Amino acid sequence: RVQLINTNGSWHINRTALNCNDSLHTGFLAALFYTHKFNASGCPERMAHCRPIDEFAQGWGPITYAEGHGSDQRPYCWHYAPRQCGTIPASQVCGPVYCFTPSPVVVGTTDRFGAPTYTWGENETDVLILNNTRPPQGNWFGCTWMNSTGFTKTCGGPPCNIGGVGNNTLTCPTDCFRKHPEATYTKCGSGPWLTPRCLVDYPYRLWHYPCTVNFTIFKVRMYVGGVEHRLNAACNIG
Amino acid sequence: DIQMTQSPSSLSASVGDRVTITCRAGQNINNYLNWYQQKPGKAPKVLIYAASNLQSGVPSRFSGSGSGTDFTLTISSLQPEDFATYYCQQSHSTVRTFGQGTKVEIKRTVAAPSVFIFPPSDEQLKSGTASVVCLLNNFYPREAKVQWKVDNALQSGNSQESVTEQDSKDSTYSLSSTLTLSKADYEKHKVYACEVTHQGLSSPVTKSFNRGEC
Amino acid sequence: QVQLVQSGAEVKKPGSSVKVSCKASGGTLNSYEITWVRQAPGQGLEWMGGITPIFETTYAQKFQGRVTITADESTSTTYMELSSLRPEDTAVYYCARDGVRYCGGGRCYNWFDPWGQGTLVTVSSASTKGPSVFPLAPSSKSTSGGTAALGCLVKDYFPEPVTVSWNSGALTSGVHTFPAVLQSSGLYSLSSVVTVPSSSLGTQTYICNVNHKPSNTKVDKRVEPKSC
Ligand SMILES: *[C@@H]1O[C@H](CO)[C@@H](O[C@@H]2O[C@H](CO)[C@@H](O[C@@H]3O[C@H](CO)[C@@H](O)[C@H](O)[C@@H]3O)[C@H](O)[C@H]2NC(C)=O)[C@H](O)[C@H]1NC(C)=O
Ligand SMILES: *[C@@H]1O[C@H](CO)[C@@H](O[C@@H]2O[C@H](CO)[C@@H](O[C@@H]3O[C@H](CO)[C@@H](O)[C@H](O)[C@@H]3O)[C@H](O)[C@H]2NC(C)=O)[C@H](O)[C@H]1NC(C)=O
Ligand SMILES: *[C@@H]1O[C@H](CO)[C@@H](O[C@@H]2O[C@H](CO)[C@@H](O)[C@H](O)[C@H]2NC(C)=O)[C@H](O)[C@H]1NC(C)=O
Ligand SMILES: *[C@@H]1O[C@H](CO)[C@@H](O)[C@H](O)[C@H]1NC(C)=O
Ligand SMILES: *[C@@H]1O[C@H](CO)[C@@H](O)[C@H](O)[C@H]1NC(C)=O
Ligand SMILES: *[C@@H]1O[C@H](CO)[C@@H](O)[C@H](O)[C@H]1NC(C)=O
Ligand SMILES: *[C@@H]1O[C@H](CO)[C@@H](O)[C@H](O)[C@H]1NC(C)=O
Ligand SMILES: *[C@@H]1O[C@H](CO)[C@@H](O)[C@H](O)[C@H]1NC(C)=O
Ligand SMILES: [Br-]
Ligand SMILES: [Br-]
Ligand SMILES: [Br-]
Ligand SMILES: [Br-]
Ligand SMILES: [Br-]
Ligand SMILES: [Br-]
Ligand SMILES: [Br-]
Repeated sequence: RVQLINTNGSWHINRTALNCNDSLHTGFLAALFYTHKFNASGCPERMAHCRPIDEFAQGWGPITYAEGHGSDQRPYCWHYAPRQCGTIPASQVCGPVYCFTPSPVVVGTTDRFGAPTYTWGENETDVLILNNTRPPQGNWFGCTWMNSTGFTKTCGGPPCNIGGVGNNTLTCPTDCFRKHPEATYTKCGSGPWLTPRCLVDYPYRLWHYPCTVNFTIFKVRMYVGGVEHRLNAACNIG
Repeated sequence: DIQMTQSPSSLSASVGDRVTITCRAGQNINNYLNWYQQKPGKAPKVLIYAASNLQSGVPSRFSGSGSGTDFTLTISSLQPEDFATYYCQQSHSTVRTFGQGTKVEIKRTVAAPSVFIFPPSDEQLKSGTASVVCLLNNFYPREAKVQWKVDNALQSGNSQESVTEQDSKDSTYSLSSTLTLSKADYEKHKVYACEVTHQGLSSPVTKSFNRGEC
Repeated sequence: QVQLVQSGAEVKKPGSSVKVSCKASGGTLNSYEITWVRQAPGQGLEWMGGITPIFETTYAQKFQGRVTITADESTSTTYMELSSLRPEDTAVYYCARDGVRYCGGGRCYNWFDPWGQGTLVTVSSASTKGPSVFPLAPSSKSTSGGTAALGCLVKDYFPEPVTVSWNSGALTSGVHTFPAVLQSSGLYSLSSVVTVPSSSLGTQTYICNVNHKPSNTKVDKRVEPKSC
């Protein structure tokens, strides 16, 4: 973070995929170097698209998992259901990839057989092996990165089916025990969103979720099948 | 600061030809080099970034190459709408430096100027100053020598030349040559002549009027 | 989607100073990588200096001490101030965005996009003055075939620029409006000529409309053939 570009012109972490291309004039790439200069005046409109959890219908019955893959949009909303993580090629990734255990961890670039590689993802065969199963058995709940053209991509889970289907159904990818008493994070968490109003704080949150510069940072406590987790969440309360 | 040298300064090329513009950097700048195109009367727009990457919307005819100190810009097959001045610019230092620029022009068949001379208007003669305008319409190439004679005396110092950019359709130029004398001197002499020498003229063409006749 | 809008043109006497503003809006930063470059008439590009989003300035070798670049994030306006103006600083001053826009091979690259519309700054002793518009009347000495040439002499004005239309805009084809030439007097001058059907001389009226906003001058000069 000290000097994002080292003395030799290159990005300071060479295990980071750095294939960025700001061809749509969104200025997401300048925000990479000046992230506290983010212009927040569009946030009230972008965040108005997300509905609070109390707007959602009560769930019931036993909980199953999400294999539908419906045309969902807007990963910046907490209720976004993602698809399960797989391997993604470095050619489409711009910046560090963080996965959430719920605690944040970075997945450097590797070759297809998992050996580490160190060329900022310029090889067309470099990948980021993000395949996830939910811990304690697995590794992490979900991941979040930025693609070349500047869109927040995210994966993980799969999310949960809490009962009902249609207009106002909540496919829970976080702790939704408000709507289903078994919809805990460990059962249903699929990434950084710890509650409908908290996401995990990590060094690039403000770049991947810039309309959360707003949020207050709370020390929170997560229990994942025994192993106690003490991590920082950025929550929207006021 | 890093000195960028461009080569050449001016270039005339036929349509469909291939044009090679060199930029040489003072020191190693790796590939931190952009190419701007500038049409006259408008701001420059980038066409190639990072030595060799074609900006969006730019025809594949343009192409950049080179790393370190020697950089070239290549237009494979020149087109009528590629007329402009082209600038290279290093982005290796925070203090940005430009090249001297390469203006490119459409070569075409030699064309001869039509020469017209206008005596000064009666209104301007009333003001005390007299301007004689000699006009060369629609010629190529640009090089043209205009020489005013007044009562067979060769003028010097009292005339100013102005030339248009290439014409969009026919690629020709037009020039004006304005000779400026005081009313007292203009009313003194009789024969105002404008002698034009141009490659497309077999002889130097001379346009002449006698003061006071219409 | 960001837009840079520079201030209007400026006329300054030698020795004084000018402050060109460049306001950015409609983007994803509150302050931008703002860079400055000028270009004298007919001349090449000259880089002057830039300022980072966190307001760190860099300047070129030949302008330091003379140029100062400031910012104001409330209006997202960048300012460029050049002092000890000389005749040779007559130029069009551009501001542009020099932000990062491509990263590859572990390196990231900046270039100028978008650009502002420009600011003309003239540095002379002259004082604002409107043009004298004289006809260049058609004659036998300007016919050549079925055509005939006529025009307007636009003389002794300052500063730039002038616009010149014909028949209020109804005549646009076959027009050559020559680039202005700075006269020794310090006043500019150009000529605007048009070619027309010679069989229209005497029945079709030709008027050139010369406008010079710096002096609130609008001239309509009738161009009629020499009749004697
Ligand atoms: C970076 O992420 C964005 C958003 O995920 C990517 O844009 C998306 O690209 C896909 C694949 O082309 C688009 O889906 C396709 O749309 C076309 C119609 O345009 C349709 O005919 C296809 O059947 C398919 O559904 C998707 O619409 C598009 N979404 C957005 C918001 O632009 C972008 O491609 C990614 N860039 C890179 C370099 O990976
Ligand atoms: C950054 O993104 C831009 C825009 O998406 C990339 O530009 C694209 O570059 C490809 C290179 O092959 C162009 O393909 C070419 O298409 C033309 C037809 O116009 C064809 O004649 C060529 O043989 C080639 O197939 C593509 O047109 C171009 N897209 C646009 C709309 O500009 C750019 O490559 C990306 N930058 C980097 C360094 O990856
Ligand atoms: C910060 O973002 C806001 C929201 O997009 C921008 O506000 C818009 O600006 C454009 C251009 O000035 C106007 O036409 C819109 O009407 C504005 N809309 C709103 C929501 O007010 C603002 O310009 C951006 N600011 C900066 C510093 O670039
Ligand atoms: C420094 O940059 C040069 C030029 O790109 C490169 O050859 C060299 O390998 C780099 N230094 C390192 C990290 O070895
Ligand atoms: C970059 O990779 C090289 C070679 O694998 C390694 O020596 C270097 O330490 C890496 N970058 C940093 C700053 O650690
Ligand atoms: C964040 O901004 C949103 C949209 O303007 C608003 O709904 C929310 O209350 C803000 N968060 C705070 C101040 O806690
Ligand atoms: C990981 O995901 C990739 C891409 O979907 C897939 O090819 C690979 O088989 C997966 N590996 C495991 C062990 O899940
Ligand atoms: C790309 O990866 C392959 C296989 O790991 C390797 O042999 C090759 O040298 C790499 N090339 C580059 C450009 O790093
Ligand atoms: Br932009
Ligand atoms: Br910052
Ligand atoms: Br698979
Ligand atoms: Br967001
Ligand atoms: Br040098
Ligand atoms: Br320069
Ligand atoms: Br910027």
